[PDB]
Amino acid sequence: VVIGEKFPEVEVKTTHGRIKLPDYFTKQGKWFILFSHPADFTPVCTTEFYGMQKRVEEFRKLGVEPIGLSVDQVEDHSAWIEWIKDNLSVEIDFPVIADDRGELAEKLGMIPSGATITARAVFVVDDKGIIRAIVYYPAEVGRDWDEILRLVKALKISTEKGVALPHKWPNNELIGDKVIVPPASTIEEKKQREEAKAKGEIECYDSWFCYKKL
Amino acid sequence: VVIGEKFPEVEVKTTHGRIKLPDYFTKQGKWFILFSHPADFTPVCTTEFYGMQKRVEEFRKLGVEPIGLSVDQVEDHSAWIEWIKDNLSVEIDFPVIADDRGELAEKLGMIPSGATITARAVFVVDDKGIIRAIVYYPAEVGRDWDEILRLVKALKISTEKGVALPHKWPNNELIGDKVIVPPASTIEEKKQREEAKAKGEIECYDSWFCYKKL
Repeated sequence: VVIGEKFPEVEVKTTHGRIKLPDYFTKQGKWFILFSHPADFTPVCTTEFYGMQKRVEEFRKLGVEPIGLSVDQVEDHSAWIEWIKDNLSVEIDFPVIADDRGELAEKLGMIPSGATITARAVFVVDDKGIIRAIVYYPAEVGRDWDEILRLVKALKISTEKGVALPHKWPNNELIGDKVIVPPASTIEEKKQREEAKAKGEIECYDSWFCYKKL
Repeated sequence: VVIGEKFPEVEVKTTHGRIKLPDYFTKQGKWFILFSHPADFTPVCTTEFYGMQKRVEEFRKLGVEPIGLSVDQVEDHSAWIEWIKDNLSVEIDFPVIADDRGELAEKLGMIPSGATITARAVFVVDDKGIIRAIVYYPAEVGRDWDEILRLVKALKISTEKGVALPHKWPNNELIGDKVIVPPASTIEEKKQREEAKAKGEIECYDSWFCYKKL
């Protein structure tokens, strides 16, 4: 699987019943973020599930659905959610795939060399079912969902507006939360630029490098 | 490609001259971060190079060497670097690979469906030539070098201390900067585990989730 690729058509067994991916999110006009985890009742992975559920509505409000996955079965899932209910007083309400046999995992590269379980994979998939971003972390280092957030927010704005987000946006070192506008060219297009450069939105460090407040 | 795998033996054309990978760094005791980017003379990408160069020393103190990659030419790189020096006052002193034609790029899945240039790919590879992490972010959304920094830190502290790192470490909501221990397979195991609580270090939620200060 490769960025810009269609997420394959695939039925999954999950904690919320059975669904067709991407269909089930795409038919709804919703993005999803598919994330894998090596093993239920693993400590790092439990802190991830904690932190995902506390950001759940921040993804949903952007119109992005988190959906989880691992090679364990739904009854291990249901127990682990119960455990996280009894123990951390947090209620898992995102769906969790039980991927019998790392069938989907192998379809989506989630299995490290020589293993049969998955690492920490993340796929940001949009309402066209197109793979927009792909993260593979190893079992020993847990993720920082706030980056995924940052990522998904930047993905939404750039899709919605036709803009690119600079490095570390919204806290970029050169231009902060300002976003970057596409290249002038044509001729009329260049008129619109330098007109707008009279204070004026768009600043530029150069012709190929202009940005504005959103 | 896939985490845990060895990094291909390949010779690359760079701004520091032709080099062989992983070799040029393994034999130094060093890790490297390889990262592709789409296009010299591009705005997002200029923010990232700026941002990498401003943290080049955070990466170097940890024994991790950055190295860039694009489908552009050496002479192409050398003019952009100079544009960075004259316009943003920062001198790029990490090597940047000229991957004429995308040979390597395509080896490592850096190219999106139907594209001929790289997206924003990151690879971390260690003193033992192994890919420990991989990211593919999209053209239109810049990376964030403090996440890759957090992750390399975590990767190093994981290899050295045997531990695992929770969600957003060293800022974990639940348990702050502390790390997670395993089940290390023995019987010296269980005594030392509980007889280390024995308030405090180590502390647990359940038998399977214990953790400790470093």
